[PDB]
Amino acid sequence: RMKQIEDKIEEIESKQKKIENEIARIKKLLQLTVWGIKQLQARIL
Amino acid sequence: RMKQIEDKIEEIESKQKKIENEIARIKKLLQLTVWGIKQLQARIL
Amino acid sequence: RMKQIEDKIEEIESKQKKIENEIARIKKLLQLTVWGIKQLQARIL
Amino acid sequence: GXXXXXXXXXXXXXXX
Amino acid sequence: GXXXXXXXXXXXXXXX
Amino acid sequence: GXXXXXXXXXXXXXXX
Ligand SMILES: [Cl-]
Repeated sequence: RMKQIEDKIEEIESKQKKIENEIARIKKLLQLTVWGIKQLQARIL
Repeated sequence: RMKQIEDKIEEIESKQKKIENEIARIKKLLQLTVWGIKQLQARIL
Repeated sequence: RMKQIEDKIEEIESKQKKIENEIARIKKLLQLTVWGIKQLQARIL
Repeated sequence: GXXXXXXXXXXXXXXX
Repeated sequence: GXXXXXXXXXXXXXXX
Repeated sequence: GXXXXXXXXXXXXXXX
């Protein structure tokens, strides 16, 4: 019964790693948008 | 004792699903901002 | 054996809290970029 | 984009 | 927005 | 930024 608990756990850990990788991708794209807004504002001013 | 382990687990899974749904919302908004910056840069150039 | 299960669980919960805090930071920055695009578009129009 | 061509000045950022 | 009306050219994006 | 100074009109947002 608990053996199943270990597998569901390896599963939760796997989904957690996928979430962390997705968050890392989001942060990189968000940083590009921050840079892009900075460039456009400098052009406008 | 382990029965509790199954409930805390259903709980972790529930929070994981909420995190995945929030990440999906963030990605959609981030895509709108990417599109918006693209439109403003095209206007400026 | 299951005692270990409780610790790995406290660990998963800890990583979940870190993920939720990171998501909160991302949402705040994403909101700033949305506001910034809004200001630049108003200037351009 | 921008809310399926909705226009509307951007539609408030595609409704946020 | 922009850091509670801080001005400052955008305040470096509300401090990032 | 913008893809290590790649230019290219923004490089499609640093390739998205
Ligand atoms: Cl998680």
